Amino acid sequence: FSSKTEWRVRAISAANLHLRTNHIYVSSDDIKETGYTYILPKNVLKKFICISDLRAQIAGYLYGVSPPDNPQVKEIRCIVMVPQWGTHQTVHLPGQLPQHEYLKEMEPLGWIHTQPNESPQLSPQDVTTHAKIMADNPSWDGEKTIIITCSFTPGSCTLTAYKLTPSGYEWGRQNTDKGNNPKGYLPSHYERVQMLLSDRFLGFFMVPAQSSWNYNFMGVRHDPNMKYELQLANPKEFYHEVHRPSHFLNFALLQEGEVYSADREDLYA
Amino acid sequence: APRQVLDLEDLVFTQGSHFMANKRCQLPDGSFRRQRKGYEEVHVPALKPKPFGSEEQLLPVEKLPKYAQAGFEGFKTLNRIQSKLYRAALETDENLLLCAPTGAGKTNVALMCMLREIGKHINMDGTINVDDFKIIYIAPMRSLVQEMVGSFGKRLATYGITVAELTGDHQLCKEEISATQIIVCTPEKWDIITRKGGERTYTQLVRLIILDEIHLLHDDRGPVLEALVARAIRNIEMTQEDVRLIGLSATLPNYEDVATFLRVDPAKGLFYFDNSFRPVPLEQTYVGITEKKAIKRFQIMNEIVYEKIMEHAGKNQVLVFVHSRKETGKTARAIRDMCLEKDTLGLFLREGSASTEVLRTEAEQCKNLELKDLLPYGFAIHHAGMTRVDRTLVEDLFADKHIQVLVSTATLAWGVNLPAHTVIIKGTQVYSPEKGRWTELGALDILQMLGRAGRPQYDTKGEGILITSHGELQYYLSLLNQQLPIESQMVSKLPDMLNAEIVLGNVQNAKDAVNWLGYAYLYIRMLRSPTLYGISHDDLKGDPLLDQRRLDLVHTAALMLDKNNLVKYDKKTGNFQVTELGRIASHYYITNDTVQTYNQLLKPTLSEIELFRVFSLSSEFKNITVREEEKLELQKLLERVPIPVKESIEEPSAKINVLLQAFISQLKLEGFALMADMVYVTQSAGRLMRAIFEIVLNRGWAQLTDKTLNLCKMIDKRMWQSMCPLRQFRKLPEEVVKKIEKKNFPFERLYDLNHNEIGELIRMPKMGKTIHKYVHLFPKLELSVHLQPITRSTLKVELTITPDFQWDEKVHGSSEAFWILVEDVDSEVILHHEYFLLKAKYAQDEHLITFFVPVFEPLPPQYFIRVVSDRWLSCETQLPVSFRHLILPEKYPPPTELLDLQPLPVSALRNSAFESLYQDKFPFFNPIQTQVFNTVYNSDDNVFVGAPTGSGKTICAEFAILRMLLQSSEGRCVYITPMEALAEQVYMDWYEKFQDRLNKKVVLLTGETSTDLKLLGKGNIIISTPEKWDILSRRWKQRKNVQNINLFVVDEVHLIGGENGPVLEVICSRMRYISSQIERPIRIVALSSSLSNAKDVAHWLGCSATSTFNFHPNVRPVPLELHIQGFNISHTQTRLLSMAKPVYHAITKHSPKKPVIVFVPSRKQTRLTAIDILTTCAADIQRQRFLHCTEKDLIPYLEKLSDSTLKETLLNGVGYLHEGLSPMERRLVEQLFSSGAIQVVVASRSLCWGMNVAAHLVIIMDTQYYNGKIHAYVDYPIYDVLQMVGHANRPLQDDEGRCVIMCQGSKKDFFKKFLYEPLPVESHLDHCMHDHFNAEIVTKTIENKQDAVDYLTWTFLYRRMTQNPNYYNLQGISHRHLSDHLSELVEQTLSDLEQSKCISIEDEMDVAPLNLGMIAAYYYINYTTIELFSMSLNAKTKVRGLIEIISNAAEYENIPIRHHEDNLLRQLAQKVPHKLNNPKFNDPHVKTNLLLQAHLSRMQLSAELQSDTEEILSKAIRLIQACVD
Repeated sequence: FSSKTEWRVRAISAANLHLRTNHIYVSSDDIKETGYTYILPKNVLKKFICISDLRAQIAGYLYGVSPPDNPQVKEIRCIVMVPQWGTHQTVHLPGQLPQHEYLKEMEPLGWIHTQPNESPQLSPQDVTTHAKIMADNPSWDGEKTIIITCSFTPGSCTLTAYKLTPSGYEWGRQNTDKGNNPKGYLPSHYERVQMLLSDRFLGFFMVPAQSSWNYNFMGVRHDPNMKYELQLANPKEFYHEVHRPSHFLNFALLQEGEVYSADREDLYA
Repeated sequence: APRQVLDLEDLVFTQGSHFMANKRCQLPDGSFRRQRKGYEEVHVPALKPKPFGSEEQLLPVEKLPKYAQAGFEGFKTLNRIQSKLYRAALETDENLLLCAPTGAGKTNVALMCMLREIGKHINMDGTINVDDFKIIYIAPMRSLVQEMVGSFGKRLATYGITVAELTGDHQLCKEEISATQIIVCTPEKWDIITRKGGERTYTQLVRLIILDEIHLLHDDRGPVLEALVARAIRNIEMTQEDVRLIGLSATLPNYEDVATFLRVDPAKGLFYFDNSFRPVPLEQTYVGITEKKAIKRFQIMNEIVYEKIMEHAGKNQVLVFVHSRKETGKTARAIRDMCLEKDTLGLFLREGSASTEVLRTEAEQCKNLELKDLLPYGFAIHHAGMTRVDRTLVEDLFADKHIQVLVSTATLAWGVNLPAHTVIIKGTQVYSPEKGRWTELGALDILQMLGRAGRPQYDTKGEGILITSHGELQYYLSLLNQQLPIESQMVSKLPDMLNAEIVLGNVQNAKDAVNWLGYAYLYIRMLRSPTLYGISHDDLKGDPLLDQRRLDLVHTAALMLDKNNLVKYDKKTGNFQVTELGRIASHYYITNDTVQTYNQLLKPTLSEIELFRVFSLSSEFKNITVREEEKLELQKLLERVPIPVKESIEEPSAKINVLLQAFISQLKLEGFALMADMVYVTQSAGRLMRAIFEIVLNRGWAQLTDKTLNLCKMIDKRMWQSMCPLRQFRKLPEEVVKKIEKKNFPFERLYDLNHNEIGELIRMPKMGKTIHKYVHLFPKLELSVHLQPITRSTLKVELTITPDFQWDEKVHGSSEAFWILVEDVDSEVILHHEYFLLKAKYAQDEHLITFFVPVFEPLPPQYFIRVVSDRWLSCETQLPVSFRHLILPEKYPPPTELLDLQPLPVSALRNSAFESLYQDKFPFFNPIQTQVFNTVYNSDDNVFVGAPTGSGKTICAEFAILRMLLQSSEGRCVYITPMEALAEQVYMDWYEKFQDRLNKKVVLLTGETSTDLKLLGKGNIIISTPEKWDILSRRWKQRKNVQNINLFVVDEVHLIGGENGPVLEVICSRMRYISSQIERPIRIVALSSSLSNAKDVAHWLGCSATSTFNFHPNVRPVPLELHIQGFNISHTQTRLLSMAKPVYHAITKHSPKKPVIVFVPSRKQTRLTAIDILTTCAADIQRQRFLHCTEKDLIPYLEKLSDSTLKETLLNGVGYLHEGLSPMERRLVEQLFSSGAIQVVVASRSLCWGMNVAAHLVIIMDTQYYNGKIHAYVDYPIYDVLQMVGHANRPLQDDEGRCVIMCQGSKKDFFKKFLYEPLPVESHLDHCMHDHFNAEIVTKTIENKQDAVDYLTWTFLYRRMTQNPNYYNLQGISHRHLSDHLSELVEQTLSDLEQSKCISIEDEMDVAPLNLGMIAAYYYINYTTIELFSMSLNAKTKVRGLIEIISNAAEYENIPIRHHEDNLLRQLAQKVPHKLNNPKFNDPHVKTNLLLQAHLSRMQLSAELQSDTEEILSKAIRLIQACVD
């Protein structure tokens, strides 16, 4: 980013993200039928789209349970936002997975992220990210956890859901190179999975304890090994004042400017 | 006749206060016109003082009354005019008007008018006791207000009376200015503050208002003064309580018109003095310039300045008023460089080289301003901008005459007072950002600055020189000699004025509107000069009173307000209705075009980017435009702003936006035009942004109310949030702040660090302590929440706010304001919000707020409870409330349908003797009764009947009683009600119903065990309250009279829900246990209001579902119309006061001719509200409308009265009922009401239960009440409210019954939900538990832990626990869940009971009562009480100790604390035999100690606390005996 002009164009843009919110598409494609099927409550989806930005990827972590007596469907009941920052093609979020009390009741279902340009494939950066989570986390089950990619289409939003195949998981555990075309990448690595939106139940948010989630505007304050706690509260928007301290901390001024126009007229209170 | 719409545009006066209504002017005597090239110059000489009249002398400060003389020190004699009117000043309440020239010293006249009132309240042994009166001084200018409070303070300080400026934001300083008298303010301030109601707590304590410089009537600001005074007068006509009004004006014609306006009797009240009375005679010079081209003009005026100034260059003094900031010093240095260009001519401003102190001007050398250049020479400059102290240092220099040339601004004339030998006004034109252009300065500005001409002391006569444009030259003559009419600009503002009056409720309809306008200055002007105001004389003759013009006028205002949605007013009725938009508009003094712009523009989804634009579109800014020259700088500013404007290009929107940002971002601007503009924008911005916040918050749209309150704060504080909060403490160094901003270390992480750890971050350790202070000065709340589900739809939230910050009144001041708002799952919708205000006293005291919130069908992961300071920026705390574990209650089955039955005649029961006690009362039983009948009467089984209060369940009980009557001669029946009042109320009926007609003996239980025992068993029907029937019947095993009862009746069982409910629950349960052991069935009949969970109650009390009748509140014999009225004023006094008028209106609307009961929060409030009902009764022009008999008939009743005011209120048909009234007085009032003599009775809330007289309309006023113990208000218990509502029932006659409940904003939704639906009821036994286990263990009903659990299973708690487990903090609905829960329960109850030595627990299994518990159980005393006794009473204790030990008893904490009982009990405690060790006077134990000693000393107290004393004494002996034991 240009860090001056580049900030503002996208900033007055993102104030319209809520317009997208009511036009969304969902990939319908061939159902494995032996697979799990994930239901995403619409409210969290709306809010998640609304906090995002149209260039930097933001990501969120999925937490849910399967409804009683129906083990093959996973309701996503919660999204957790952790300290993070994006690129246009990927997202850097820390090594620690969410730990918190409200979360103990549910299982992790993977993660969801915004995708500035729509691609009909799981980006190598993603399969690599996911495998590398999975390597370090037994908590995440290969077969149960997914990557939901939410892409910004014109005036719209459109989303797909992927699972790593074991081929993919091994490649990704192995993979170093984060470029858009790493060696040995294959369409054999991922698999699409069945997902539905729902108005039947409401999902909720988990959000960083002492800060907010969006570190894009401080990259030096973000570290892979950084630790965080959580709370029950909603995410602030991308360009929200808090995510942007450096800019509100731009004041170089001498007080005596106030000497000029010392006619104080007030008369009201 | 029907009204017609007119155009208010061509009907106003543009360029107001420059108006010049007369087109002809006059010479003075020796005046001449001499025209030069390019400029006409007019000269008038000084006036000739009127020769002293025969035997007319000045008054010294001696010969005027003794008291007032104080504070006049330094002044030996009164001014001629002061001396003229002092008599009427101090000897009459007649209103005043004086017209006297500038310099006559008008203030000291008005001062006397104040010293009279200050004297009206005086005592011998104390002076000027200050809570009787307050005075309001309205002055036109701010500087003038400041300086006036400054000197008034000094002067009046001898009296010790506290006078202050009213700059207060409404809420933080009200309770501050509560203690303030003689408050000074600008008319505007008074108008907003009255529109909000900050005044309505002050008024009626106001006997005097001063209008100073009332000629401001002619200014655009005029309508405000017109609005003030009109309101004051129109109000006095309603209240009949009068006020003095003292007007002060410059000398101008239309004096008699202003007189009419102020209701000044021209005879004794009018005072006029012409321009000859100016203390320093004024020679007037006026030079108008004919030059059209401005380029040549800006030379000509320079040169006129030079010649005029060189004229006085000898021994004399000149003062130049320029209207520019910078040009104060641009005008100087022109004179200087000219004097240098003069070949050193004009110089030597002294008597010599060294003479006249040139070393004075040289030795003062180094100064803050540009003075260093000018000071070595003869002249200098003055203004507010460049310096603070050096202004005072220049004023000192001018007074002592070391500078004979001073160029300055109007704020110098309006500020601290110094004159000049001759003053010169350069140009008269100023820049008006409000008007968007340049315009000639106001009347008061010149009048003030030219009234500075000449000294009172060092001068002979003053001169003044006004350099203006020739075209305005006529105008400025019509002023400074009295030619100018004072006219009203009121028409321009008429739509805005009307709104605010509807908003205050002072105008309901068109008629009240014309009545109001009939009090305006514009009215008398339209009367006496119709020709000017747009009325031809012929149609004036056609309508002499202007009824049809005042009807046409205001009709257009009504239409404008309707079209912008400020008011809903239909032409047919002529009535107005206020909308919240209207209120917001009035409260912020924002125009009605701006507000509709906001209505259409504002949507939930608005970004900051857009919020600013909407702000920029405010109609208040309509004339602001963007100039070519400044579009160069605006672009730079546009790229240096944080919030993108880029939606807009260069147009007014952009200019205003970038300006607001510039101000917040704190940016200095090169152009002067832009500076003034920016100032305008930002000053109006506070009110504007705030009205936005209020609107958008009332809508409930969370995100935008955040963005808008934050904007408000950013405007107030002049910074963005991205800057360190420490900046709001201005006490802090800038470099330190910038330093902590340098390193990014999130602010809330400063609390973890100590004084040293702080300084280590910025490597400035010397600061380490001071920083720390501020970090802990910054307001911080921590908050906890206790949440329990009520119904599947609603949860209850108890928020506990604990102050985490150190209070300093030099920072936080008297009060700190916080919004608490609970937001939904996405932080999208605001489900609920309250305004919470923590006062000074109560920092560190945790406050408890209780409120309900709804839940919805996709049950969400959590809500959020947000709390944010109003004024404080970056100060917020959020609290996730997680539902992850929430278990919602089982949805409630539909109420049993009301069957359609042939209404049962009394002829049903074949018993004639029974028929007799009904037939002559009502012909038919109601559908409820007739549906219950066969089950309750012809059949023997337990029934439950819920129906909402007013359904007639009492005779449903009487059915069962009659059945038992047939069953056996001696048949025994016990009847229970939770309210003792209700019990006596039942007894009075049933004693005649049964004992009188049916010969069957009827009794009513009492305190004493013995007498009570004897009572039952002689009686067939035993009426009692749960506590009386607990103590007796705990021992039931031994008392055969308990066991042998045939029937058992529980009335109002839903009351289980409330406190003193557990005892009810426990006695019904016990009753069942007895029927278990007695082997005979004991029929139980329970009666409740509509109950959602009635099933549980029935299952508990053993009713088959077939005999269970639970009815919906919509089933009532007489239908009810319920209305709820929300009031947004949180401060309870103001709220309670502002619902006064609505009460009257609620009567006139809902029940004009029918009986009306009004319930009130306070014992005393009943009087006051009866009064107010009568005083606003006069308003209607309708007097004594509520009295239905002649005064001759009421005399026999009034002979029995003590209370004198009650006589009055009764005389007009009202009357009241409360604690203090003698039972005869009460009986009388009740009689008068029911008989139909008086149509309205105001009653204390306490009397809702025990009142035997019903009504048609019931109005509940303000559902909160005051509790001294936590020092806060607390809501009416819901069942109470339902009872008050049920008090509107009149089945005999009315086809309907009506209720209006006026309550706070917060409490609105709660009533909307729970008054209509059937009610849920939960058990409280889990909390109040020990006492009963103890007592029961004593009877050996619980022999061991097992028996304890078993006992638990007989309760209603047992029933409910699995129904709504989250309420009882039971975490699962399972079997072992409930089992483990009850287990843990008896476990800890028995443990706590064993710790207290009331029982002994053997083997861990068995239990036995011990000494303590035995005592407790015997005397029916709380167990903690006698434990306290156990650790308190020692070997050496005596009556001194026994008093306090017996006082701390638990049964004495039921004793409450009333409004300001902290001083009362202190005054009593002073004079009692035994003093106390640092007693807190809000504590009921202390109060009972003091009341007890008072009783021992036979001191007669007020009946208020005497009642209390009696109640203490009632239960005293038992406690005493327990101590003996």
